[PDB]
Amino acid sequence: EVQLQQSGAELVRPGALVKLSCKASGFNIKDYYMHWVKQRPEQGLEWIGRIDPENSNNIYDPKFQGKASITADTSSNTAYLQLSSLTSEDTAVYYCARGGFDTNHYAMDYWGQGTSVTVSSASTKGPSVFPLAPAALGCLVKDYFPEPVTVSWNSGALTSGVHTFPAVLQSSGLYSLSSVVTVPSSSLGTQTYICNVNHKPSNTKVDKRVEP
Amino acid sequence: VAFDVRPGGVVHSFSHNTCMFTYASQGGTNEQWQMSLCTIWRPSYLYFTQFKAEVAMAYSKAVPLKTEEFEVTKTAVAHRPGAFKAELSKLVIVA
Amino acid sequence: DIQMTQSPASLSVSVGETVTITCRASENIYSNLAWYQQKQGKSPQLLVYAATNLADGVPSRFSGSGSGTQYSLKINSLQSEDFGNYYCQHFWGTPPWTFGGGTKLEIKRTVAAPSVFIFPPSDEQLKSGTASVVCLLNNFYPREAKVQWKVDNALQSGNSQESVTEQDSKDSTYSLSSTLTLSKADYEKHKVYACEVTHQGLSSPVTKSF
Repeated sequence: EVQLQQSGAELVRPGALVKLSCKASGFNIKDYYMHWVKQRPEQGLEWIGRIDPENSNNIYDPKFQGKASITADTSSNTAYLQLSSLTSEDTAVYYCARGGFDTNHYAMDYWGQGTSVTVSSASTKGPSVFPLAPAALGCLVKDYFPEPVTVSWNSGALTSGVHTFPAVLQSSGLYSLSSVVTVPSSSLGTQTYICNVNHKPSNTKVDKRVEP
Repeated sequence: VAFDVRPGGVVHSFSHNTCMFTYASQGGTNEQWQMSLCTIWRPSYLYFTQFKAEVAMAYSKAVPLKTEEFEVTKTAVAHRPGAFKAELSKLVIVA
Repeated sequence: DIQMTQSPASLSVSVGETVTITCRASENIYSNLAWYQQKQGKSPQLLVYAATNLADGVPSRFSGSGSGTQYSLKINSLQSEDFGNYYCQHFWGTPPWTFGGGTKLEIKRTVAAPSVFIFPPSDEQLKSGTASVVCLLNNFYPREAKVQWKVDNALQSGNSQESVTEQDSKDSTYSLSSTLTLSKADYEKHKVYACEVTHQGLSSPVTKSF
């Protein structure tokens, strides 16, 4: 099975530098280009550059103005993207993707899961979890930084009728998100509803019981 | 079809339906070439250590190669070792 | 460099209809063109490569056509799960191997009115000095909806934020959450908290209050 496993989310200060990794499994990186693609929030895909791991030849879109450096380590079958002099324009999700060497193989068939990079001088902060008491009920995941927060209901056993909204950035500079679920009105009183909130950057894990 | 010529010394091949191009080269960048069906050309700054097109004329610029630089056989057009000057930009085969 | 112009930038098409998305290159790219689909929070997926070839596991309703500078992606018998963003990319000449600007595809369906719910701030939050009042608009279509907050019948402005979910893969609806933020002191100074909803699916606006 082919898999591209990317490194975890990054929170970095303006002017600083990051190095992202993309570990390949199920194929040899010397047999493909490894491409890197940027996607700014609410924007389109933008090709950054590529490396041929067999000969180390690497090339970029000139718009990056030497701010991106792509490397590869054949022993560990991993490709890397280093971004320097970071600005808010560099806040984006970065994907690695493998591609071939001829018309029928250039297109990138396998992609990494993406790595989120947030360029900010703000500190990490865990959320406060409040119930949205009931039919509809939910959880309010308030005042956290950086993104993201994951929400599940009844340890993932409750998925039908669940809506986990995109977070909003408050004037405080912290995010806030709501997760709701519609349930039968007759179950209010007998059925247990727990929202499972996880915010990895602050190592926060909260299980909140939502009662009428 | 387009195909990339990859320098570094590893022997590579590209084929299409059959016309096959086998080479090893050295240089600074991977170059996108084309194969039309057989004509193999750079739409070259690479230094070829070997070349063979199989199923004829060879050119350094698309400027023919000197007769001594290559050999045309029963099914192939290949570099003549020790005489080929490492520059190839176009190969034409009529079979 | 070669620039890719994707058209239209957005489309809203019903289940069973045909979708056509076009990509124009600034010069001849000799069919070195691919199409990708991307869903929210997911990696892009290859659909079509070398202008006309279906990638492994892609449904047969997808097809690509074109040559020279003009290319099209066609979706026959559109399904509810086909909403998302689509991008073309070229692989011609010296890189950059640029992407088109993208096409956002929405599934058009019949008008569905929202189910409206209002939530007071929890006692737990009030202890911290802040009050977040939430209004939920559930499973509606089209995406356009108006939420107006009222505090003791006084129309609110500048103290609310809202967010909308991605279109549902099965029923093609949207949900919206609006949060009214007040200090604990301001919250305790008033009695009636209301969320008034205006939507194409409603004969008259719907108010939920406590």
